[PDB]
Amino acid sequence: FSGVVDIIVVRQPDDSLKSMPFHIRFGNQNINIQITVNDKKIEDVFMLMLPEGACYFPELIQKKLRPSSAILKKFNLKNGYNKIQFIAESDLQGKQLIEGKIYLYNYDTKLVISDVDGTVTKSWTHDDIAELYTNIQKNGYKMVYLSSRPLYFYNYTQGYLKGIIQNGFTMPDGPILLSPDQIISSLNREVVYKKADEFKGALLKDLRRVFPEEVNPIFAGFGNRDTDATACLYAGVIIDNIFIINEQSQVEILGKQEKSSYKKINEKIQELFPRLP
Ligand SMILES: [Mg+2]
Repeated sequence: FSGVVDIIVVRQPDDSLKSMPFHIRFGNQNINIQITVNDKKIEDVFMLMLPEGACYFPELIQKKLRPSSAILKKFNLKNGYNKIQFIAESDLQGKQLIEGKIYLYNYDTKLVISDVDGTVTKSWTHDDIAELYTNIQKNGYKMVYLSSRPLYFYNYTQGYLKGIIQNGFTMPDGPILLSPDQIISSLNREVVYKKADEFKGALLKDLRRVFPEEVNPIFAGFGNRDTDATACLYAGVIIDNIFIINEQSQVEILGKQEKSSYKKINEKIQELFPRLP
């Protein structure tokens, strides 16, 4: 794998910045990486590389997947999509450059979660999903996709999402997350295990904990197995706002205990997903 897993950054109420782990990979003390954010070079900030390609911010030394507020403020990020590039510099190999996405959310931002395998793809796309997510994002929510696929296919799944077209409605753009069992290096290897096998929940509670706990960021989730429902309950999502789709393609509104469909849900869009202030 050679790329960036999408980076999410949240501005806290006191205008500080907190972030999820950075997952940068190239595929060794000589090499030092530099960062370009929105075509601007970020001064005085660099990352280092471990033997297995895992990259980190060396912080005085602790090797950190999550940079501090001071590092992230230098990024000069803007709300929404931001383009960030990582340039591997070495005497032996010159410049090797990779590109990725970094997202800046406000602390009062509300997120909606989607699984891809079985939820966006038939157990091959479900027929009304793009209109549903477009209408959800239009009301002021943010779509956040979630994947448990191997790291090798990370760029394919994200590219697959953009090419999806359904009656002129395209999926709204948002970061794609990975269960930590897919992202394993010696830096994060020991923590991924205190998290047992509940990887999907651990990632969502981790994403929830990037926000202040005086607020509930994760509004609702979309899934296709019991694990998707379990994860959203654990992450601060009510059973009312949890929808799992079966192989026969019926969206089960879990809290209301009725079967529905993406087109039906889209019909009652405002009552299920109210327009935010
Ligand atoms: Mg699934």
